[PDB]
Amino acid sequence: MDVMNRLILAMDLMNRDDALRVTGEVREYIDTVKIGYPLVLSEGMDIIAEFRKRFGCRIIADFKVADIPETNEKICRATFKAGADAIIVHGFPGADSVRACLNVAEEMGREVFLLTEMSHPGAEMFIQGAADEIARMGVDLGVKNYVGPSTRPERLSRLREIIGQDSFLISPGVGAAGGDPGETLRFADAIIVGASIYLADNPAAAAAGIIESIK
Amino acid sequence: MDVMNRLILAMDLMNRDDALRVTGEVREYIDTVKIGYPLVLSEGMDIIAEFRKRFGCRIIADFKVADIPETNEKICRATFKAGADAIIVHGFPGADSVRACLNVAEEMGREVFLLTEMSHPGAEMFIQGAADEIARMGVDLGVKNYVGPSTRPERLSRLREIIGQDSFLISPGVGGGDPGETLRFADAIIVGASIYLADNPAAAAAGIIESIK
Ligand SMILES: O=c1cc(O)n([C@@H]2O[C@H](COP(=O)(O)O)[C@@H](O)[C@H]2O)c(=O)[nH]1
Ligand SMILES: O=c1cc(O)n([C@@H]2O[C@H](COP(=O)(O)O)[C@@H](O)[C@H]2O)c(=O)[nH]1
Repeated sequence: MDVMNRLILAMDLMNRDDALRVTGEVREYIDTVKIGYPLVLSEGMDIIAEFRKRFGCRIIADFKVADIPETNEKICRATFKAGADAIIVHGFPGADSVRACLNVAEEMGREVFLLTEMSHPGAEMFIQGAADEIARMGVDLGVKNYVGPSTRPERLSRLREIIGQDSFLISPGVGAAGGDPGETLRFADAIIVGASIYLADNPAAAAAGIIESIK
Repeated sequence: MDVMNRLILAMDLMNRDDALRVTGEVREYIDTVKIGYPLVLSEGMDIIAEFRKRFGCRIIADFKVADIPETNEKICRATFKAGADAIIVHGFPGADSVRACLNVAEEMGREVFLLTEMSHPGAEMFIQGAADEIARMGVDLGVKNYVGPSTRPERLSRLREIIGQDSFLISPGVGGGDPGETLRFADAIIVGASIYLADNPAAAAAGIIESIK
């Protein structure tokens, strides 16, 4: 995927009018938008096609798919039919669950991103300990796209080592309570930024500032 | 939670007309319906209030919530605002992620179910090893409702030991797990396709209910 400015917008506003306005304002800097359940459950799956048409952006559906294989397939298919370019899926439910999502993505000409490790404090309890193994499972399954935490660069470096240089890696948890934009981009292909942009008084300026900091 | 006949319908059909037809056909047996992303993503979140209105049933939103705290908070608010009586949340992402859902539920007067172990084969890779710790985490958080797999009776028994007798436990994967034995440990069983794909859902439900007593 070709992510403009290596910066992905996490559009987690839950009001259509506000989500549209903010996303529109930063289209000059960002052409790849991560849409998750807060927006989708508030405004409907139609919002994905609307965003694509209105802003001419790529959409990553951040649905953290985490069910049994048959249910996973149903979610993935519905999500791709709704126009998503890619979908983010959890690895902790096991290889069969992940394989199911890969089935559907292959069948429909779309992409799966595998979430191997998370950025919040609770990730220390069970996810961190499984992270290397989940990433290796991804490699064994032929996964090419990954999501991993910027909150700790040493962990992010280890992930990149597991998945190789050819794999695509995107990373959330950027900022004060997270990692540094520049440092993260030593290992990740793109960073994901949400509230710092969408709650900013001037979202366009917030985005420009982040891109400046990583010139 | 009072589940009629200890039997929860997993309404995973993706067509509103068919979902409504089948649910109507078994309402005389089942008053508690699990609605997941397949139906909600196809037909929209409004389907939850429509089910509760049309059937006078309780709805468990099976969204397997598995994000960071701030995102889980948003998902739970939207879900409860849509009328869900309960939401199912993953424990694997850790305590703060679960706490977020619990706090929202408690603020809104709704319920959280903690999913501790899953029923499918891949569950053995990562989740099974963490399942008892996840249940113990839930217990300390004050979780009172749990989900665990009918396909592994020994695991289900241990989960019941951990959560204690006062906690509420529901269990899918029946087919597969046996209804009667599962109910030695679970308060209710969850059943999907063997009811909703049947020639006669009512009889299918009636049969299951019969095999229990
Ligand atoms: O480990 C992870 C995985 C995520 O998807 N995310 C997601 O990335 C986004 C981050 O947004 P924010 O920059 O406002 O923290 C949110 O949509 C969140 O759900 C995350 O923060 N950490
Ligand atoms: O471990 C689990 C957790 C679940 O929620 N489920 C859910 O329970 C339901 C089971 O449906 P079925 O009886 O047709 O197998 C599905 O909605 C599925 O997503 C499961 O099967 N195993």
